[PDB]
Amino acid sequence: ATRDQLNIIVSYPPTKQLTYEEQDLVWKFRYYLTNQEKALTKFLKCVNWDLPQEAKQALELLGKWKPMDVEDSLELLSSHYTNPTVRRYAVARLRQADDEDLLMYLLQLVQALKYENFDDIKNGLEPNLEQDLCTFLISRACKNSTLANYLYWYVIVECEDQDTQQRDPKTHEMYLNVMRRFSQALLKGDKSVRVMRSLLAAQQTFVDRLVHLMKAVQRESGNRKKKNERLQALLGDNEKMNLSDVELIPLPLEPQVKIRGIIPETATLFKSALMPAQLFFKTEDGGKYPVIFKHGDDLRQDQLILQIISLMDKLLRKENLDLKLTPYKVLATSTKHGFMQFIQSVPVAEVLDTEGSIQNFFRKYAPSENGPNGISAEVMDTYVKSCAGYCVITYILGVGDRHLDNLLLTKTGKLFHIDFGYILGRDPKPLPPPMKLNKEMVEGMGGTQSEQYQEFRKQCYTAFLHLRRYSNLILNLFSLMVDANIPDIALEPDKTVKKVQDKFRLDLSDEEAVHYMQSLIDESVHAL
Ligand SMILES: [Cl-]
Ligand SMILES: [Cl-]
Ligand SMILES: [Cl-]
Ligand SMILES: [Cl-]
Ligand SMILES: [K+]
Ligand SMILES: [K+]
Ligand SMILES: [K+]
Repeated sequence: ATRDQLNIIVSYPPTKQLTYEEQDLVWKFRYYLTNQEKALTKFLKCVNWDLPQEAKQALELLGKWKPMDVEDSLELLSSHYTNPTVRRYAVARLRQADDEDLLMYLLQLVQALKYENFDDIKNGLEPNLEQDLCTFLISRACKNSTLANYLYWYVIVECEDQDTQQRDPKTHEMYLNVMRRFSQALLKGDKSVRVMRSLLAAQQTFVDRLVHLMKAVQRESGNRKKKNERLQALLGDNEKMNLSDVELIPLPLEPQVKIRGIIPETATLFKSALMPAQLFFKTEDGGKYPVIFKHGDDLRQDQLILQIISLMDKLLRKENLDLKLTPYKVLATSTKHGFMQFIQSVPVAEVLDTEGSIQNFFRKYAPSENGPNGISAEVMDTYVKSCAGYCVITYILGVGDRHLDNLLLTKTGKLFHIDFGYILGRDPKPLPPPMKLNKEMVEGMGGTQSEQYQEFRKQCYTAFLHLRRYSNLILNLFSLMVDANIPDIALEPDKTVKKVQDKFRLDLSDEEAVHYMQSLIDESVHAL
């Protein structure tokens, strides 16, 4: 009875509002819940922090409480929590995460600095619970150069944000101070952390030079061939432009990769409105890392989606489920330019135009006499899995504007999506289908009577059930994004988390969730 009503409350997603009745029920049993880590955030929610005596008692219980997971602590950094001791406790729990996990949350943690104390951040500038979020991140960045790289670029983009600057100067000034504190901590560090500062400086001037080059190509008119030759000439002039021969600097898009420079003679522009450049970076070890450099575009919505897809890919792998996804790197180097990792691939629309069908494509580049449908069993297994993975992930994220030009394919059988300009349920058309599945994908795996389609359906159920188990973490991260300058979030900041929460159907048992996902696929198929 009373015990059952608590377990329902405790198991709520982190963003659901407890009723008055629910809050006072949680309070009454506060002492009966101290060994349930998943109930601590529910308790903290129901505390009148206004009242000193109750706040005292609440902090006592926070001390005696079974410590909460790192994933749940992310909730305490959101805008709904202002008590300093609660926010310092969140940081203390975050300290238990290793750097691989921390890096996967970094984009959101940088947004959460909006919810920190701005005076503390400023006051740390030279003219257990002892660390706020800013001090924590700078401290972790000074020990890991990959963390430092992303901290720098994440904060630098929030600094240049002209909407924030005009519309919320206090928050813009905080991010300047965050960057000033970072620089200060780097200069006070040992030779290791001190050289990191100049590596960051070298990356920044390289991007400025690249930005300047893109503009130079576009100064006068010319056709694409003429513009490529301008691009190539300017890149090869290293005295002038200095982009083809640099001292092994980290690549911002992926700082583990050290770059000697851009290869001048293989750089070209894409045929599109913004004419982003395809650029091959020379690696310290003689290899090539292809990127797209975009100028005149805000990559931050793409950056968020690819960060989330990367996270979901890792969660699934943690569960021994590798769906062959393609979480390509995206890094905004400004609100107006950025990098994307280039993946060798071909749009499905071009597959249909040239080979007539996904199956024909596979039979041309990966045949197998005894393989399924004459296709390499290895390639077919890669295609079924990546279809299942992307069907579930784009459903959960409500990605829209899906067509055969932003569905991409590799000769190894990987299918993946690109261009996430429409998310969280926005779409150019009204009444879009909930499962982003089409007739070309289903024919690609042999149609709906095939063993592959069965496998695809099962991989969809598995993926959905696993990601459901991580709904708290995923909902928490999204709740740190509700004030970000990301267009599809800023449209309805107060409905964003709910939009993602609903997709998990946390109201269904696992048994029921699998039936639902089965009907989602069949109904989408029946409609195709
Ligand atoms: Cl009520
Ligand atoms: Cl009181
Ligand atoms: Cl590590
Ligand atoms: Cl704080
Ligand atoms: K990352
Ligand atoms: K660095
Ligand atoms: K990849």
